[PDB]
Amino acid sequence: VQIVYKPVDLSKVTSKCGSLGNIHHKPGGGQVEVKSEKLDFKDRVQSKIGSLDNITHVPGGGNKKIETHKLTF
Amino acid sequence: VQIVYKPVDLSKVTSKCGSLGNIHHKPGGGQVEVKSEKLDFKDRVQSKIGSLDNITHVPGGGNKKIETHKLTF
Amino acid sequence: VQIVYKPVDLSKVTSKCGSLGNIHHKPGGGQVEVKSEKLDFKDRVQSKIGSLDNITHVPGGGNKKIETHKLTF
Amino acid sequence: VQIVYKPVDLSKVTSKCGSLGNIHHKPGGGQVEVKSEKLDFKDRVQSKIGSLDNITHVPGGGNKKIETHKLTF
Amino acid sequence: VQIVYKPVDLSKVTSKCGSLGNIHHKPGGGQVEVKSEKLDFKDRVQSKIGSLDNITHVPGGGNKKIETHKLTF
Amino acid sequence: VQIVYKPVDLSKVTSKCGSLGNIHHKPGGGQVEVKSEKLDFKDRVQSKIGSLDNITHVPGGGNKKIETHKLTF
Amino acid sequence: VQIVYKPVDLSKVTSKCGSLGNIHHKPGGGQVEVKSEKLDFKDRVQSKIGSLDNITHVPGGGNKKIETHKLTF
Amino acid sequence: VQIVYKPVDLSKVTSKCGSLGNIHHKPGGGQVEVKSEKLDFKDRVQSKIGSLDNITHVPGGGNKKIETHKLTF
Amino acid sequence: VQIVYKPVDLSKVTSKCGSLGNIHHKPGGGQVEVKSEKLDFKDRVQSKIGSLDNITHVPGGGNKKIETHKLTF
Amino acid sequence: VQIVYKPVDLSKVTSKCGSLGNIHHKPGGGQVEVKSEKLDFKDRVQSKIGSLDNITHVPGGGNKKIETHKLTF
Amino acid sequence: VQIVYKPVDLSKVTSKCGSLGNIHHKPGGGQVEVKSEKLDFKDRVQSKIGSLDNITHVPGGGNKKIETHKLTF
Amino acid sequence: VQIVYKPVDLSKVTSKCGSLGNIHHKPGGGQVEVKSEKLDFKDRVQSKIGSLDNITHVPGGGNKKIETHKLTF
Amino acid sequence: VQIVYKPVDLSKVTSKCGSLGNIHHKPGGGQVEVKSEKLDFKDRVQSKIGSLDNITHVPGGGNKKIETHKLTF
Amino acid sequence: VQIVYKPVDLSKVTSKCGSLGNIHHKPGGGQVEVKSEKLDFKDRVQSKIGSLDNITHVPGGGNKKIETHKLTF
Amino acid sequence: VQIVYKPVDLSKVTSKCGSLGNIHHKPGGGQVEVKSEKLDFKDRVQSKIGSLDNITHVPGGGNKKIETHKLTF
Amino acid sequence: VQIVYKPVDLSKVTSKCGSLGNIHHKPGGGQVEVKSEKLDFKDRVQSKIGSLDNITHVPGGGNKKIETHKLTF
Amino acid sequence: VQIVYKPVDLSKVTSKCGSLGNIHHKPGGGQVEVKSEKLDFKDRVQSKIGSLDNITHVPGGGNKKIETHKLTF
Amino acid sequence: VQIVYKPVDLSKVTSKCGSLGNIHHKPGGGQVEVKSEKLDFKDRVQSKIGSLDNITHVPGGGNKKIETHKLTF
Amino acid sequence: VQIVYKPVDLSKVTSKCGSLGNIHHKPGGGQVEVKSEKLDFKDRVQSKIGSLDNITHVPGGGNKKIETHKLTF
Amino acid sequence: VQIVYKPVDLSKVTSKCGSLGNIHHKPGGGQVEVKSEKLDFKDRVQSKIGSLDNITHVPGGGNKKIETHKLTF
Amino acid sequence: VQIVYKPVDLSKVTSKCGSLGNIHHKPGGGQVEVKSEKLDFKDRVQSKIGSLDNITHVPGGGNKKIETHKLTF
Amino acid sequence: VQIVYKPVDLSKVTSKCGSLGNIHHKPGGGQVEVKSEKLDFKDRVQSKIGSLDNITHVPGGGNKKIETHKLTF
Amino acid sequence: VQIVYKPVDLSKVTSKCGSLGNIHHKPGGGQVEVKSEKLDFKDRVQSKIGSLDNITHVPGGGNKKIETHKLTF
Ligand SMILES: FCCC1CCN(c2ccn3c(n2)nc2ccccc23)CC1
Ligand SMILES: FCCC1CCN(c2ccn3c(n2)nc2ccccc23)CC1
Ligand SMILES: FCCC1CCN(c2ccn3c(n2)nc2ccccc23)CC1
Ligand SMILES: FCCC1CCN(c2ccn3c(n2)nc2ccccc23)CC1
Ligand SMILES: FCCC1CCN(c2ccn3c(n2)nc2ccccc23)CC1
Ligand SMILES: FCCC1CCN(c2ccn3c(n2)nc2ccccc23)CC1
Ligand SMILES: FCCC1CCN(c2ccn3c(n2)nc2ccccc23)CC1
Ligand SMILES: FCCC1CCN(c2ccn3c(n2)nc2ccccc23)CC1
Ligand SMILES: FCCC1CCN(c2ccn3c(n2)nc2ccccc23)CC1
Ligand SMILES: FCCC1CCN(c2ccn3c(n2)nc2ccccc23)CC1
Ligand SMILES: FCCC1CCN(c2ccn3c(n2)nc2ccccc23)CC1
Ligand SMILES: FCCC1CCN(c2ccn3c(n2)nc2ccccc23)CC1
Ligand SMILES: FCCC1CCN(c2ccn3c(n2)nc2ccccc23)CC1
Ligand SMILES: FCCC1CCN(c2ccn3c(n2)nc2ccccc23)CC1
Ligand SMILES: FCCC1CCN(c2ccn3c(n2)nc2ccccc23)CC1
Ligand SMILES: FCCC1CCN(c2ccn3c(n2)nc2ccccc23)CC1
Repeated sequence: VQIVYKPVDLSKVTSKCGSLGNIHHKPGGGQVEVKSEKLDFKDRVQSKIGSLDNITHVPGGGNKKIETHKLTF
Repeated sequence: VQIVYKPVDLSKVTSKCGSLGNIHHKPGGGQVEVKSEKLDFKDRVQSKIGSLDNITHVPGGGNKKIETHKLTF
Repeated sequence: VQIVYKPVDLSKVTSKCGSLGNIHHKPGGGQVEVKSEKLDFKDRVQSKIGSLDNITHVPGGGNKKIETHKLTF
Repeated sequence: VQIVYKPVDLSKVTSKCGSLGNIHHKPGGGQVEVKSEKLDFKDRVQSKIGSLDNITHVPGGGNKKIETHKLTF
Repeated sequence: VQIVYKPVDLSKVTSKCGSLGNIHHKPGGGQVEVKSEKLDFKDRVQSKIGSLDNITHVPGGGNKKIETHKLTF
Repeated sequence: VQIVYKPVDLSKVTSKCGSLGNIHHKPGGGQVEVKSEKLDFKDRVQSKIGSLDNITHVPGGGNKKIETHKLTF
Repeated sequence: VQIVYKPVDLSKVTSKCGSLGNIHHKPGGGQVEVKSEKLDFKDRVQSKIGSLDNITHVPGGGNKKIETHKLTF
Repeated sequence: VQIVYKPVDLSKVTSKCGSLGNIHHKPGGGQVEVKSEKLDFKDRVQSKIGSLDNITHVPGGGNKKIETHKLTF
Repeated sequence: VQIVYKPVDLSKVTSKCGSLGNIHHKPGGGQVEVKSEKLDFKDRVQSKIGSLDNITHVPGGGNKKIETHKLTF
Repeated sequence: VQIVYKPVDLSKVTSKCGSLGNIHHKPGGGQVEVKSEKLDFKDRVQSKIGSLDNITHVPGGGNKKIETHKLTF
Repeated sequence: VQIVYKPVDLSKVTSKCGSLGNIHHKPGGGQVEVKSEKLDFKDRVQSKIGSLDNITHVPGGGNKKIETHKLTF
Repeated sequence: VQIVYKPVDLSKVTSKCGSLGNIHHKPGGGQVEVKSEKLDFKDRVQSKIGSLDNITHVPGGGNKKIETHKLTF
Repeated sequence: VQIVYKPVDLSKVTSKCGSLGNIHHKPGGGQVEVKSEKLDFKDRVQSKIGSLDNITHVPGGGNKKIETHKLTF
Repeated sequence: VQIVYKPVDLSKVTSKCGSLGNIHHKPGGGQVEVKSEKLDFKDRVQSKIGSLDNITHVPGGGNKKIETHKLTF
Repeated sequence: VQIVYKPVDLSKVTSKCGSLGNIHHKPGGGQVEVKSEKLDFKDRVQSKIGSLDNITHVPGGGNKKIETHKLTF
Repeated sequence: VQIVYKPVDLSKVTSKCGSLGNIHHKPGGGQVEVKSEKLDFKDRVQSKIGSLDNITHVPGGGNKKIETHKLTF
Repeated sequence: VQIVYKPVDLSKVTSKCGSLGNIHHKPGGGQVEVKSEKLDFKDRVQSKIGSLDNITHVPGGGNKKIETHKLTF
Repeated sequence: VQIVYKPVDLSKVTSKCGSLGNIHHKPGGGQVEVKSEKLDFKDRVQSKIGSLDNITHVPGGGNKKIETHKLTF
Repeated sequence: VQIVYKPVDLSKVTSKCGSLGNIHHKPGGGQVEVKSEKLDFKDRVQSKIGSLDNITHVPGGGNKKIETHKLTF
Repeated sequence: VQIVYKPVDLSKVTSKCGSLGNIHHKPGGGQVEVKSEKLDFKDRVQSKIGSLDNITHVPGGGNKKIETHKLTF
Repeated sequence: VQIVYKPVDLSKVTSKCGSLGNIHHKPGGGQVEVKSEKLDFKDRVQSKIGSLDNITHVPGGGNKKIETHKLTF
Repeated sequence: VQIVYKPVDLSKVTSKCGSLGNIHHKPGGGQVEVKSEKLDFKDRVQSKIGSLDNITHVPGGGNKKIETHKLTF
Repeated sequence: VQIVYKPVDLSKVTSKCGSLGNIHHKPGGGQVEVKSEKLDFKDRVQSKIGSLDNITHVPGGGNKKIETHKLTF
């Protein structure tokens, strides 16, 4: 039995910008209320219970390249 | 038995912009109310219970290239 | 038995823009109410129970290229 | 037995724009009410129970190219 | 037995625009009410129970090219 | 036995526009009420129970090209 | 046995427009009421129970080209 | 039995920007309230119960390249 | 039995920027309240109960390259 | 039995910036209150109960390269 | 049985910056209150109960390269 | 000259009801448009130009008694 | 000259009700548009230009008694 | 000359109710637009230009008694 | 000349209620827009230009008694 | 000349209630926009330009008695 | 000339209530925008330009008695 | 000439209540924006330009008695 | 000439309450922005330009009695 | 000429309360911004420009009695 | 000429309370920004420019009695 | 000419309280910024420019009695 | 000419309290910044420029009685 695995990749994820500019993020605070009694979490459970979050993500150049090579017998 | 795997990729995910400009995000805070009794989470469960979230994602250049190579016997 | 797998790809996902401009996002906060008793989640379940979320996604250049190569015996 | 797999692709998903312009998103907050008793989720179930969400997606250049190569024996 | 698979593709999904212009989205918040007792979800079920959502998708250049190559024995 | 599969495609899905213009979307919020008791969903069921949604999709250049190549033995 | 499959396609789905213009969408919110008791969904069933939705789809250039190549033995 | 695994990658995730500009993040503090009785967490569970968080992520140049090579016998 | 594992990688995750600029982060302090009785955490559980956190991450040049090589017998 | 493991990597995670600029972080102190009775932590549990934290991370040049080589018999 | 393990790495995590600039961090002191009764910690548990912490991390040049080589029999 | 004015009134405007009951008012929002150029109002003029009004007047007991006594010389 | 004015009134405007009941007012928001150029109001003029108003007046007991006594020489 | 003015009034505007009940007012927000150029108001003019108002007046006991005594020479 | 003015009033504006009950006022926020150029107000003019107001007036016992005694020579 | 002014008043504006009850006021925030150029106000003019106001007036016992005695020569 | 002014008043504005109850006021924050150029106010002018105000007036016992005695020669 | 002024008043503005109860006021912060150029105020002008105010006035016993005695020659 | 002024007043503004109760005021901080150029105030002008104020006025017993006696020659 | 001024007042502004109770005032800090150029104040002008103020006025017994006696020749 | 001025006052502004109770004032610090150029104040002008003030006024017994006696010739 | 001025006052501003109780004032420090250029103050002008002040005024017994006697010729 | 001035006052401003109790004042330090260039103060001007002050005024018995007697010729 013979196996060959030679994937070739040559990619350019380019990102050119002159100038983003004046970005404003002025949220008004709200109100959040959560009421529970019992929590039982197991086996890779990620939770977010009760949140008032503000994020201003302004990256000059945003590029994500994902490659998942796999091989099984 | 013989196997060959030589996928060739040559791609340019280009992104050109002169200038984004004046971006404004001025939300007014609302109200959220959640009421529960029991929670039972298992086996890769991700939850978001109660949220008032504001996000201003302004990346100059947004490009995501996903490649999933697989091979099984 | 002989197998050959040589897919060739050469693609340019171009994106040219002069200037986005003045983008405004001024939402008025509403009201959300959720009432439950019992939750039982399992086996790759993602939930969003109760949310008042505002997002302003303004990426200069948006391009996503997905390739899923597979091969099984 | 002999197998050959040489798909050739050469595509340009072009996107040219001079300037988007003045985009405004001014929603008025409404009201949402959800009432349940029991939830039982399993086996790749994604839910959204109770939401008042506003999104302003303004990407300069929007282009998604999907290719799903498969081969089975 | 002999098999050959050489599909050739050469396509240009062009998109040219001078300027989008002044786009306005000013919805008035309504009211939504959902009342249930029991939920039982399984095996690739995605639900949206109770929503008041506003989206302003204004991408300069919108082009999606889908190719699904398959081959089975 | 011999098999040949060489489909050739060369297509240009062009889209030219000078300027979209002033687009306005000013809906008045209505009222929605849904009342149920039991839900039992299985095997690739996607539902939308209770919604008051407004969308303003204004892409400069809208072009989708779908190709589904298949081959079975 | 011999098989040949060489379909040739060369098509231009052109779309030229000078300027769309002033498009207005001003709906008045109505009222919707749905009343049920039991729901049992299975095997690729997609439902929309209770909706008051407004959409303003104004793409400069709308062109969709679908090709379904098939071959079976 | 023979196995070969020589994947070649040569990719440039470029990110060019002239100047980001004046970015402002002025959120108004809201209110969050969470009430529970018992918590039972196990086996890779990460939770966030009660949060009012503001983040201003402005990286000049944002590029993440992920490669997951795997091989099993 | 013979095994070879020679993956070659040559990638440049470049990030060029002229000058970020004047970045301001002026949040207004809110209020957070969490009330529980018993906590039982085990087996790789990370929690964040009660937080009012502000972060201004402004790295000139942000680039993360992840490679996970694996091999099992 | 023979095994070879010679992965070659040659990557440059470059980060060039002219000058970050005037970065300001002026948060207003909020209020946090957490109330519990009993805590029982075990087996790699990291918690953060009650926090009002401000961080201004401004590194000139941010680049993290992670490589996880593994091999098992 | 023979085993070879010769991974070669040659990477330059460069970070160039002209001058960071005037960075200001002027937080306003808030208030934090935590109330508990009993704590029981064991087996690699790190906790942070009650904190009002301010950090200004401004390193000229931030670059972390992690390599985890492993080999087991 | 002699004048006498002694009007005697003794009236009971009774209103008895056991229970009104379940009264529902669920109008569907219409559309109104008024276009004018000049308005000139004087000397006890009350106007209502442009209205979409809903009123649910349910008074338990409705009784109005009007008496206009007058006398002139 | 002699004048006498002795009007006697003895009236009971009674209103008895056991219980009003469940009154519901669920209007759907419409749309109103008014366009004018010049307004000139004088001398006891009350106007209402542009209104979308909902009122639910449910007074237990509604009784108004008006008496206008006058006398002139 | 002689004048006498002795009006006698003895009235009971009674209002009895057992219990109003469950009153609900759930309007859906509409849209109002008013456009003018010049306004000139004088001499006891009260105006309401542009309004979306909701009122729920539920007074237990509503009774207004008006008496206007006048006398002139 | 002789004048006498002895109006006698003896009135009981009674208001009895057992219990109002559960009153709910859940309006959905609409949208209001007013556009003018010049305003000239004089001589007892009260205006309300642009309003989205919600009022829930629930007074236990509502009774207003107005008496306007006048006398002139 | 002789003048007499002896108006006698003896009135009881009673208001009895057992218990108001559970009153809820949950409005959803809308949006208001007013645009003017010049304002000229004089001589007892009270204005309200631009308002989104919510009031919950629940006085146990509401009774206003107005008496305007006047006399002129 | 002789003048007499002896108005007698004996009034009881009573207000009895057992218990108001659970009153809730949970408004959702909206958005207000006012734009003007010049303001010229004189001679007893009170204005309110731009307001988002919430008031919960719950006085146990509300009674206002106004008497305006006047006399002129 | 003779003048007499002996107005007699004997009034009891009573207010009895057993217990107000649980009153809650949880508004969600909105957003207000006012833009002007010149202000010219004179001669008893009180203004409120730009306000987001919340008031919870809960006085046990609210009673205001106003008497304005006047006399002129 | 003779003048007499002997107004007699005997009034009891009573206020009785058993116990107010649990009053809560939990507003969510909004956002206010005011922009002007010139201010010119004179002659008894009181202004409030820019305010985000919260007040919880809970006086046990609220009673204000105003008497304005006047006399002129 | 003779003048007499003997106004008699005998009033009891009583205020009785058993116990106020648990009063809570937990506002969330918002954001205020005021921008002006020139201020010119004269002749009894009191201003408040820029304020984020919280007051909890809880006086046991609130009673203000104002009397303004005047007399002029 | 003769003048007499003998106003008699005998008033008891009583205030009785059993016990105020547990009063809490926990505001969250906001943010205030004021920007001006020139200030010119004269002739009894009191100003407050820029303030974030919290006051908890809890006086057991609050009673203010104001009397302004005046007399002029 | 004769003048008499004998105003008699006999008033008891009583204030009785059993015990105030547990009063807490826990504000969270905010942020204040004021920017000016020139200040010119004259003729009884009191100003407060820039303040973050907390006051807890809890006087057992608060009573202020003001009397302003005046007399002029 | 004769003048008499014999105002008699006999007032008791009483203040009785059993015990104030546990009063706590725990403010969190904020931040204040004031920036000016020139100050010119004259003629009874008192200013407070830049202050972060905390005061806990708890006087057992607070009573201020002000009397301003005046007389002029
Ligand atoms: F289960 C706990 C972890 C989950 C929930 C929290 N995360 C996110 C991530 C992104 N978004 C988001 N939430 N809400 C969003 C609203 C609009 C746009 C993007 C949004 C991470 C995943
Ligand atoms: F089942 C939970 C996940 C589902 C439901 C939520 N998602 C979406 C995505 C898109 N849209 C949407 N909802 N509503 C829409 C209305 C108009 C236009 C687009 C819309 C993701 C899929
Ligand atoms: F089952 C849960 C996931 C489903 C339902 C939600 N999604 C969508 C997507 C698009 N639209 C939509 N809903 N409603 C629409 C109305 C008009 C136009 C487009 C619309 C995603 C699929
Ligand atoms: F369990 C006790 C040890 C834990 C908790 C404390 N640590 C940290 C570390 C980083 N961050 C953080 N906390 N909070 C953050 C908020 C924003 C951004 C970064 C933040 C170390 C890990
Ligand atoms: F000119 C400005 C003042 C006018 C117009 C507004 N008012 C009203 C009052 C009552 N109704 C009404 N409008 N429309 C109605 C429709 C049905 C039933 C009753 C209605 C007060 C008087
Ligand atoms: F000119 C400015 C003042 C006018 C107009 C506004 N007012 C009102 C009052 C009552 N109603 C009303 N408008 N519209 C209504 C619709 C149905 C029922 C009652 C209604 C007060 C008078
Ligand atoms: F000109 C500025 C002052 C005017 C207009 C505003 N006021 C009101 C008062 C009452 N209502 C009202 N408006 N609209 C209403 C709709 C339905 C029912 C009652 C209504 C006070 C008078
Ligand atoms: F001109 C500036 C002063 C005017 C306008 C503002 N005021 C009010 C008062 C009462 N209402 C009202 N507006 N709108 C209303 C809608 C429904 C019911 C009652 C209403 C006070 C008078
Ligand atoms: F001109 C500046 C002063 C005016 C306007 C502000 N005031 C008010 C007072 C009462 N209300 C009101 N506005 N709007 C209202 C809506 C519904 C019910 C009552 C309302 C005081 C008078
Ligand atoms: F011109 C500057 C002074 C004016 C305006 C501010 N004041 C008020 C007073 C009361 N209310 C109000 N505004 N808005 C309100 C809304 C609903 C109910 C009551 C309301 C005092 C008078
Ligand atoms: F011109 C500067 C002085 C004016 C404006 C500020 N004042 C007030 C007073 C009371 N209220 C108010 N504003 N807004 C309110 C909203 C609802 C209820 C009551 C309200 C005092 C008078
Ligand atoms: F011009 C500078 C002096 C003026 C403005 C500041 N003052 C006040 C006083 C009372 N209130 C208020 N403002 N805003 C309020 C909102 C709701 C209720 C009461 C309110 C004192 C008078
Ligand atoms: F011009 C500088 C002096 C003025 C302004 C400052 N003062 C006040 C006084 C009282 N309040 C207030 N401001 N704001 C308030 C908000 C709600 C309730 C009461 C309020 C004193 C007078
Ligand atoms: F011009 C400089 C002197 C002025 C301003 C400062 N003073 C005050 C006094 C009282 N308050 C206040 N400010 N702000 C307040 C907010 C709520 C309640 C009461 C308040 C004294 C007068
Ligand atoms: F101009 C310089 C002298 C002025 C300003 C400083 N003083 C004060 C006095 C009282 N208060 C105050 N400031 N701010 C306050 C906030 C809330 C309550 C009371 C307050 C004395 C007068
Ligand atoms: F101009 C320099 C002298 C002035 C300013 C300083 N003084 C004060 C006095 C009292 N207070 C105050 N400042 N700030 C306060 C805040 C809250 C309550 C009371 C306060 C004395 C007068």
